[PDB]
Amino acid sequence: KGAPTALTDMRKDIIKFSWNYIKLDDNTSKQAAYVVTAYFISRFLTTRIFVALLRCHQIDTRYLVKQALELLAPVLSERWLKWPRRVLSETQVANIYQLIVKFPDLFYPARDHFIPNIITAMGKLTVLENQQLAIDLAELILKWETKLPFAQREACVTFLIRYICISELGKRALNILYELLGPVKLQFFERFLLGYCLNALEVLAVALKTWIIENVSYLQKLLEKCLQDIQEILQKVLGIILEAINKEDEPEEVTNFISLIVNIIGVAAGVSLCWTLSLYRPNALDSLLPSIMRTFNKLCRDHIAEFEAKVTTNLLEKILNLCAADQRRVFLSLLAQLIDRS
Amino acid sequence: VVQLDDFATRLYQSKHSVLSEICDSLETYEYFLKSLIPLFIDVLKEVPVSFVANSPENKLRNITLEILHRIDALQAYSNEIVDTLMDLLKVENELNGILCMKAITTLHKTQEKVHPFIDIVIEIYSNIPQVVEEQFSKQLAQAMFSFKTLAESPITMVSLYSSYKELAASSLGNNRANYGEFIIGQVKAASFLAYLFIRRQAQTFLEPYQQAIPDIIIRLLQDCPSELSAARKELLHATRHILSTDFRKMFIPKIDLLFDLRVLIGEGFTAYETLRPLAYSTVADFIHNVRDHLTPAQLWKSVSIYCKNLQDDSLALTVQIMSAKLLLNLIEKIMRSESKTESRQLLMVIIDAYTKRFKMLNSRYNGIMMSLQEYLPIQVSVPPEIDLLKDSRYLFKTLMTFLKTIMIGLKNSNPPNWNETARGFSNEDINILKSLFRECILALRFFTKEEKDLMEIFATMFIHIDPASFNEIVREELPFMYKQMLDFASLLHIPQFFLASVITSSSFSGILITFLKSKLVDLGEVNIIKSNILIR
Repeated sequence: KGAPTALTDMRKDIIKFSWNYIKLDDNTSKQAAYVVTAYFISRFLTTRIFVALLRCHQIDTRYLVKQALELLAPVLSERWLKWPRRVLSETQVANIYQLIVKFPDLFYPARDHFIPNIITAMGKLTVLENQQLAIDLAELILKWETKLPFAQREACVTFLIRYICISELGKRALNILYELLGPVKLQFFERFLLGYCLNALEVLAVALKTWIIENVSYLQKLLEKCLQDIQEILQKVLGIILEAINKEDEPEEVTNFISLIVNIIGVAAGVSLCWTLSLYRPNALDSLLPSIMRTFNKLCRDHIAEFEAKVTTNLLEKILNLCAADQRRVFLSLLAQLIDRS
Repeated sequence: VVQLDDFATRLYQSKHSVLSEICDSLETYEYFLKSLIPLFIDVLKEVPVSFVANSPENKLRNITLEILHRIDALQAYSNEIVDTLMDLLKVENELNGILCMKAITTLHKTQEKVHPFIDIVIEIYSNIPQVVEEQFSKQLAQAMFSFKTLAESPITMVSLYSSYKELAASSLGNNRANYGEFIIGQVKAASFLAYLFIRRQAQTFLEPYQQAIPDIIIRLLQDCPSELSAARKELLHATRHILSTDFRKMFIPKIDLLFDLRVLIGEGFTAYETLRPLAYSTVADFIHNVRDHLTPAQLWKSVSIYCKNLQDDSLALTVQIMSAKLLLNLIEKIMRSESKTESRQLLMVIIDAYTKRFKMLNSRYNGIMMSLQEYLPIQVSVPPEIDLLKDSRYLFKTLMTFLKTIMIGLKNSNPPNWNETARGFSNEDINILKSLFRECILALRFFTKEEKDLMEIFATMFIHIDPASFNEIVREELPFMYKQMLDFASLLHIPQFFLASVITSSSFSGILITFLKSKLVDLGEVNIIKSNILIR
């Protein structure tokens, strides 16, 4: 690694030292001659090394074998991949193969038909610390989609959505799932806790990247069975609901049902729902009349002192004061009481 | 379906035509399964024996394993699996019996054939003694796991102890590659002894007619060849489970005599790496759990080898704190022995062994403010990702907790108000107290109630120790403590507690006021932080 210009006659019998130490008997100093021969091949007959590096090994040389392949692969294409394909006919011995079709994939997109079968084996491996390797294999399926570019690709996204439904890294996988959908799902949302809200979060993400109006009528039945994390999911749901309202009578019923949910809150999630409702809809003053009575009891509890809820209620009172401009006398009196408070 | 249309047309050449079509159909229902089961009976009829060939008989096992890899369905399969496992079973036949036992494990996962397979395993274990005399066995390893799995899956009440008598009558006695292949059969016996280990300590008892049960283990840690590292890992986990139940632990103070449980069992460098934090933890809790039958030759051999892991910065971190906690809970046998001064000369080795761990903690502090081994090319394991600042605070917090309980046990080990506060210290023994005061002061540089809690633990260790020999420790380390007290004002709490309403107030205040009269001339000339500390 440091002195390739030392000599060349000593380079002739490196193999007389290194390949002699292949025939040892342990499992660590046998492997350590596979790595020191991978630095020498990667400078300037090389078939027998990398056909045995990916062979059936125990879980002892996990970090040991992987460093011997990553330093070998950029000279391998210089000197084809049937031997990686031949070991797929014979699990735990796949992850050594998977990590070399993970990093240097500039040439890997040649026969990707086995990569689709490996993507089918990726979901079989998804069913643990290898889940991070499976998410890396899930990112490899997005990478192979970025390397190759069928109907199995939509089926692979269905297993990836089920992998997200089985659950950080999944948020990055859901962002990768959003990019893959842009490049049965409503029935999967109807079939499915917090991951089902995340499945509802990905359903609105797939809806973004008319027909959305009739789907909102089905989603109104979905939102009726649903209405913190539920408030965060409804915040993404109201952004999908108001996007179709930005461009009929079904939208008035969904606004009235959420106003009934705002009446059911009168707890803080309805104020969070009303802030999202007033974010892109002009007329909400009818629900704001009982909400001002609820915010007056909320300001009385806030003045007696849930700091995030009181700040949101103050933001709700900030939104209600812009909308009110006939309880302006009682609202200004509580505002002066809040101004006189600590 | 389409798999039957491609296979009936394809019904060395046609075996490759059938196996590639079956592997593609497996990559792609019950009618094709029963049709392939009829084709499997014709495939297993021709050449059922092997004689390890490079011919289509191995490819016949490849298509048979392809039928095993895909999935009277179970009745005709188990009859065919028992028929293939009937011929060429108790000899070196092939690896097809491993695929047959795996198919039998898949069939049993979903009853009379299991009793016949256990009878076939018992006779093969009986014929294993004649095969061992022939070389004076890989199917025995596969039959050991499959039988246990089937028993766990269904019922095992009376036939389990019936095969255990065959397992009690198993192998117990004993070219270089053929001897290693015979040792590979002996390596199969260690995996077979894991089935003897799992039955003997899981839930209930068994046929207890066995007294050489430790003799079949302490022998097998010695003659196990160190090539296969995982063979010794499960053999260490065999003894890790047996030494957890109480009725089997009492058998060990026999002819082992706690003497063959040292580290001449971790032979190879491939086992020297990671099998040592396992080979140390099984003997640390076992020594703590017994605490009896210990001649003081053993008590010295256990207190020596388990502080040469504490001062070893090549093992780990969490196995250094495990090796410290052992010497803490071992004090109840060392202190409660006779007062021959062996209760004191053993406790000062441990206080030395904690002194030489606080010393290595202080070498790496300026390095935080040979530590570069990550630039080495051939990395031999997963590199550690833990930081240095949090765990060094965690090690010092734990080792100061263990240290106070040992120094309370120093209060009772006094030589002939004796044995209460006064004790005789030799000059070879007061020199290791001066390096405990010096390193505990210096290891508070890793800094506030958290560090002020350790200053209570540090000072209270030094209150109850012989105030004729406390006027000597604090006198030599007062010019050293004043130097650390300039850059750290938190260390001012230490002399504040040493005179706070205790038995040292009448002597420490006279030592301190002799010190500050010397620095009285050097008060008008120093800068602020030295003059602030001096009037404090």
